[PDB]
Amino acid sequence: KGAPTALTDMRKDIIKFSWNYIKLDDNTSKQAAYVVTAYFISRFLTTRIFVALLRCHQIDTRYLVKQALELLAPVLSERWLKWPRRVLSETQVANIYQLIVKFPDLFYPARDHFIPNIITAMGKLTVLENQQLAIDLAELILKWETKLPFAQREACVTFLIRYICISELGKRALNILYELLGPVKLQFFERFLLGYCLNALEVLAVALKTWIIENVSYLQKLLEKCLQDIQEILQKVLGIILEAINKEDEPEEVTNFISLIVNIIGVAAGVSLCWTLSLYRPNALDSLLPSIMRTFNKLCRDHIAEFEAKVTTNLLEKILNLCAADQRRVFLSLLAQLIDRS
Amino acid sequence: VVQLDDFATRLYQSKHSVLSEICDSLETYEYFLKSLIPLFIDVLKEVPVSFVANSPENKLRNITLEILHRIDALQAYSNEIVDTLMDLLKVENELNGILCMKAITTLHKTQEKVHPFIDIVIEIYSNIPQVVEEQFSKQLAQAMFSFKTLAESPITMVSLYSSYKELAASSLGNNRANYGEFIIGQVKAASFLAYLFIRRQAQTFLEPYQQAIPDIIIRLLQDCPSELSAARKELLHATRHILSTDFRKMFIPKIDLLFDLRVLIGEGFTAYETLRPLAYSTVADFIHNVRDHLTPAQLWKSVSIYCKNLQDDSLALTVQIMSAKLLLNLIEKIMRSESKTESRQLLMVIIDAYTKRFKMLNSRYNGIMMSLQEYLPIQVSVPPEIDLLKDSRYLFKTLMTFLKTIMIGLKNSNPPNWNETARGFSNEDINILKSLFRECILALRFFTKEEKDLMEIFATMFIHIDPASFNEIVREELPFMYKQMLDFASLLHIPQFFLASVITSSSFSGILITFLKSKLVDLGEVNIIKSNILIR
Repeated sequence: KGAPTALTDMRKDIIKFSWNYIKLDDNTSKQAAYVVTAYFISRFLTTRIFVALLRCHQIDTRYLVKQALELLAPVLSERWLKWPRRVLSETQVANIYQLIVKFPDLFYPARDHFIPNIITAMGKLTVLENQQLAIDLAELILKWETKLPFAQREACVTFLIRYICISELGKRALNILYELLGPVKLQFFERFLLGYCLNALEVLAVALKTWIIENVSYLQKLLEKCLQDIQEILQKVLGIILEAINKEDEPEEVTNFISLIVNIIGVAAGVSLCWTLSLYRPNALDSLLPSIMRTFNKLCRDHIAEFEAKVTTNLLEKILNLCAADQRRVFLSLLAQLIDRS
Repeated sequence: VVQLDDFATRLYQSKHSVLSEICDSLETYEYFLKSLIPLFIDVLKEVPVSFVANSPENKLRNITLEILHRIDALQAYSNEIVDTLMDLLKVENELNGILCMKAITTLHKTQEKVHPFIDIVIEIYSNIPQVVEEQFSKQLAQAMFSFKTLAESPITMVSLYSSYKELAASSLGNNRANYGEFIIGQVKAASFLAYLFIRRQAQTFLEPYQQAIPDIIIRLLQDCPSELSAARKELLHATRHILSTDFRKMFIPKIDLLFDLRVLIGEGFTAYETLRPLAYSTVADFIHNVRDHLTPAQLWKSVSIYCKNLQDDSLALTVQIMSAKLLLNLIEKIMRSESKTESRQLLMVIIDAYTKRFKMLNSRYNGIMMSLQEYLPIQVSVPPEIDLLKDSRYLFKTLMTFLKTIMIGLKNSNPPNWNETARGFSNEDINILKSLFRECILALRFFTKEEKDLMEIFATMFIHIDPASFNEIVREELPFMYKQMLDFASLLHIPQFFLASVITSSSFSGILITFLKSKLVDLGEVNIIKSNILIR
């Protein structure tokens, strides 16, 4: 690694030292001659090394074998991949193969038909610390989609959505799932806790990247069975609901049902729902009349002192004061009481 | 379906035509399964024996394993699996019996054939003694796991102890590659002894007619060849489970005599790496759990080898704190022995062994403010990702907790108000107290109630120790403590507690006021932080 210009006659019998130490008997100093021969091949007959590096090994040389392949692969294409394909006919011995079709994939997109079968084996491996390797294999399926570019690709996204439904890294996988959908799902949302809200979060993400109006009528039945994390999911749901309202009578019923949910809150999630409702809809003053009575009891509890809820209620009172401009006398009196408070 | 249309047309050449079509159909229902089961009976009829060939008989096992890899369905399969496992079973036949036992494990996962397979395993274990005399066995390893799995899956009440008598009558006695292949059969016996280990300590008892049960283990840690590292890992986990139940632990103070449980069992460098934090933890809790039958030759051999892991910065971190906690809970046998001064000369080795761990903690502090081994090319394991600042605070917090309980046990080990506060210290023994005061002061540089809690633990260790020999420790380390007290004002709490309403107030205040009269001339000339500390 440091002195390739030392000599060349000593380079002739490196193999007389290194390949002699292949025939040892342990499992660590046998492997350590596979790595020191991978630095020498990667400078300037090389078939027998990398056909045995990916062979059936125990879980002892996990970090040991992987460093011997990553330093070998950029000279391998210089000197084809049937031997990686031949070991797929014979699990735990796949992850050594998977990590070399993970990093240097500039040439890997040649026969990707086995990569689709490996993507089918990726979901079989998804069913643990290898889940991070499976998410890396899930990112490899997005990478192979970025390397190759069928109907199995939509089926692979269905297993990836089920992998997200089985659950950080999944948020990055859901962002990768959003990019893959842009490049049965409503029935999967109807079939499915917090991951089902995340499945509802990905359903609105797939809806973004008319027909959305009739789907909102089905989603109104979905939102009726649903209405913190539920408030965060409804915040993404109201952004999908108001996007179709930005461009009929079904939208008035969904606004009235959420106003009934705002009446059911009168707890803080309805104020969070009303802030999202007033974010892109002009007329909400009818629900704001009982909400001002609820915010007056909320300001009385806030003045007696849930700091995030009181700040949101103050933001709700900030939104209600812009909308009110006939309880302006009682609202200004509580505002002066809040101004006189600590 | 389409798999039957491609296979009936394809019904060395046609075996490759059938196996590639079956592997593609497996990559792609019950009618094709029963049709392939009829084709499997014709495939297993021709050449059922092997004689390890490079011919289509191995490819016949490849298509048979392809039928095993895909999935009277179970009745005709188990009859065919028992028929293939009937011929060429108790000899070196092939690896097809491993695929047959795996198919039998898949069939049993979903009853009379299991009793016949256990009878076939018992006779093969009986014929294993004649095969061992022939070389004076890989199917025995596969039959050991499959039988246990089937028993766990269904019922095992009376036939389990019936095969255990065959397992009690198993192998117990004993070219270089053929001897290693015979040792590979002996390596199969260690995996077979894991089935003897799992039955003997899981839930209930068994046929207890066995007294050489430790003799079949302490022998097998010695003659196990160190090539296969995982063979010794499960053999260490065999003894890790047996030494957890109480009725089997009492058998060990026999002819082992706690003497063959040292580290001449971790032979190879491939086992020297990671099998040592396992080979140390099984003997640390076992020594703590017994605490009896210990001649003081053993008590010295256990207190020596388990502080040469504490001062070893090549093992780990969490196995250094495990090796410290052992010497803490071992004090109840060392202190409660006779007062021959062996209760004191053993406790000062441990206080030395904690002194030489606080010393290595202080070498790496300026390095935080040979530590570069990550630039080495051939990395031999997963590199550690833990930081240095949090765990060094965690090690010092734990080792100061263990240290106070040992120094309370120093209060009772006094030589002939004796044995209460006064004790005789030799000059070879007061020199290791001066390096405990010096390193505990210096290891508070890793800094506030958290560090002020350790200053209570540090000072209270030094209150109850012989105030004729406390006027000597604090006198030599007062010019050293004043130097650390300039850059750290938190260390001012230490002399504040040493005179706070205790038995040292009448002597420490006279030592301190002799010190500050010397620095009285050097008060008008120093800068602020030295003059602030001096009037404090």
